[PDB]
Amino acid sequence: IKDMFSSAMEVARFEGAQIKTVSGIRGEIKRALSKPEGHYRAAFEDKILMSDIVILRSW
Amino acid sequence: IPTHAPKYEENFNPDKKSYDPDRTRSEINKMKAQLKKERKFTMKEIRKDAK
Amino acid sequence: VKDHRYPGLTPGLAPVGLSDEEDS
Amino acid sequence: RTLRFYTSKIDQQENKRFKGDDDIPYKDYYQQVQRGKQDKKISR
Amino acid sequence: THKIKYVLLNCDDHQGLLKKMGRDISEARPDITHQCLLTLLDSPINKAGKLQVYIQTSRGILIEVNPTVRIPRTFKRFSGLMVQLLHKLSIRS
Amino acid sequence: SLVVQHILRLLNTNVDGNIKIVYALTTIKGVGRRYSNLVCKKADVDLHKRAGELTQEELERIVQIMQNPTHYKIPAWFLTLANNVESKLRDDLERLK
Amino acid sequence: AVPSVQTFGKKKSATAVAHVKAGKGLIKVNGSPITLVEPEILRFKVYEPLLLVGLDKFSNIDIRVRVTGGGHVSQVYAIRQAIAKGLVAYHQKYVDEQSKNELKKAFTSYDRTLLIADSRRPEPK
Amino acid sequence: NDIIKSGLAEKALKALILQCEENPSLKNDKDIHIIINTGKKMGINRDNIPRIIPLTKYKLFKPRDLNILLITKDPSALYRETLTKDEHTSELFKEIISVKNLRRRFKGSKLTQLYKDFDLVVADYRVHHLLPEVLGSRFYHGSKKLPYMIRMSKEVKLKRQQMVEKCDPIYVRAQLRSICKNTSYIPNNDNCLSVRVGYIQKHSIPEILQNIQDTINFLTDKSKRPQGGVIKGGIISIFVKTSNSTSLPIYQF
RNA sequence: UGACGGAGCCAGCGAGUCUAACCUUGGCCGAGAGGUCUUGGUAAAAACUCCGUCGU
Repeated sequence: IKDMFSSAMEVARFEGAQIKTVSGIRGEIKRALSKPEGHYRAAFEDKILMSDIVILRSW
Repeated sequence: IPTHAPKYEENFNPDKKSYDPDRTRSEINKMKAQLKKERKFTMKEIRKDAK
Repeated sequence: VKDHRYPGLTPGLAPVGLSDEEDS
Repeated sequence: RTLRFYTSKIDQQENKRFKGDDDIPYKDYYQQVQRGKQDKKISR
Repeated sequence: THKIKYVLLNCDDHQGLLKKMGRDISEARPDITHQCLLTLLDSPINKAGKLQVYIQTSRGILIEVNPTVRIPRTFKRFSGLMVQLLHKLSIRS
Repeated sequence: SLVVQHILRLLNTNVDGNIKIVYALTTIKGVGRRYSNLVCKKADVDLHKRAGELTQEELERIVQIMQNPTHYKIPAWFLTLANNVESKLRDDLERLK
Repeated sequence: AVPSVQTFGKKKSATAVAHVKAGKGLIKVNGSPITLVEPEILRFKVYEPLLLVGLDKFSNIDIRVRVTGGGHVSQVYAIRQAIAKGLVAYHQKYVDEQSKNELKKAFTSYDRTLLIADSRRPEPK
Repeated sequence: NDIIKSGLAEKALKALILQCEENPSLKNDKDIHIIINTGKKMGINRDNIPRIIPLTKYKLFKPRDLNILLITKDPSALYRETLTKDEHTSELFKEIISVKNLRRRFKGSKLTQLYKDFDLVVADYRVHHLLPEVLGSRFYHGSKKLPYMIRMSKEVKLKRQQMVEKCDPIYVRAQLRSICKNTSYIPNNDNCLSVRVGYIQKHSIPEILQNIQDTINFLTDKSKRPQGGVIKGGIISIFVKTSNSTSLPIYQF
């Protein structure tokens, strides 16, 4: 995933955070990619599409 | 037979580092190394607090 | 000049002129 | 060239590596266009 | 070698320290190694390119000495080389 | 009983006579094997020759080719922030506390 | 129908299918003669059967070998196994069984791999 | 020839030339392109096949000047041997590579390096349509290094017969001289169109102005179809710009 | 027990209407949203066998 965060330090805070896409596929923030900054890896219960938008609900 | 002189640095300390000719090169190397430490230590602490 | 396999040959072929053929 | 030159080299060769007991060494029309485009985009 | 900086242990300069490591000060003399490595490289046979030296450190280190080298004559520098030699594992011209 | 038949300086470079003219000339900086081959071909010097066997006129011609490539129509192609990042990291670390 | 027999040789993933039919000593590997089989260094390996039982026997048969899979070496071993098995099978079917016995004895005398697959199956210890 | 007479075209190019010297950001911008606003939709899909515009009065470049890469049909042994041995084309090409040799050796970051080192890319028309996958997006985006198709030999292909394979050095050199001296353009399904007309520090202002007239004549001349005469319905306007500098008008309808 | 180039040639897993850049220069249309084109920079089978060259 990209454009959720700006730097790897931000991803650090939200590792394990719950996420979902528009379609309703749930997921989790696994780990922060070293390159490029801010990109991270997530595992979803089913294969997501490119057209989907991944959303993290925060307060 | 040809004869050559040894090269060495008096008061050598392996913990201390190879003297570098260029002060700017030495200084920036110092800064990069400090940056790598603090990114790792901050990155480590952030994860633990999040957990 | 035309090649039935490649219609792209006919347009955008380099024109060849007498000055070009003559050696420098 | 001169013979004197060669004699200098020959003597230099005889005089010509620490030896014996020696030690190691110590140590504006354009700008009118640019605004014109911006003004058109702004004005719209 | 041992850190104080790191210094080649000497039978005379460092007698209290070596007692701490518990090794007998009698067998703490690299000067004999200096003297031998002085005479050997300085003999004509070395100058004739027919002599090569190896050193077997008591700890078990095997050091090869290229015939070319010219070790310093004063003992103090020689200590400087060896501590460098043991740690970096090599010396360059 | 009478039958009559090592180093050279070229463009401020010492070139070994024993090496072939093309690969002997390659040592000069800015010259490739292809470029040296072309320079020899233009100079009308037999590439099979060794660098020592060159005559004066051939070496002068090679120099002229080297210094005036365009005149002989040689092809053209042959011719602080880290501290700021550290400060940002320090600010983030202190704030985290 | 012309007499024909079919055999398989296998080595690692390499598999070779050989058809041996009545002919004139026209032998081909993947649609080319044997002499062009590569790598050159191992070519005599593929020649091992031909030379052992003598070229005279092959003078009355044609062999077509089609090989797929594996690398160079395994391909060569598949080829030689297929050729040997096909020769023996044809000699059994449409020639005397005495020659069959002679062929088998010569081959198993040189190297048994020509007839039995060499499968290095795992063995725990 | 009206566009030459109008002083505005002279004034714009002088302003543009003064600019590239002054502004650091334009230090690397060397080419002058003209942006032509066709009135209507030309209707030709971008086929990525350059079409040469003959510039009669002056020559933009000579093949000796540029790095030329030649992409040939497999096998390249015949073409490489023929081009390399012949004196006329012996030094003409920086490198000669077959399609498969190109695909295998260069991939990823190597493709970018190839883009920098070579100034012109020319390929046999047979293998041109394969290049877009091999060369990549960098070559086929922007049209600066878009490959030019060429023909090795004057032989022609006929139905139900096999084309005889030959390499004709003098014919090949004839095209590359035409390609380098003359400018080219690529149609697209929109009003806009960009054609290189000059190189800064090499071409004087009258030469660029003359070249622009040549581009306008060939491109509006219906008699030159299909290579020319694609701008039907007149030209609304023309601009002049470098790669990074902005558009300076020189003609408006 | 090299480099460059060319030539020959050998696998097995793998099949979701699903598979995949970024930052720019400008033209035109559109009330807007935006659409299209143009443009420069940045990132992104092998071993093996044969032949030719250099040479440690």
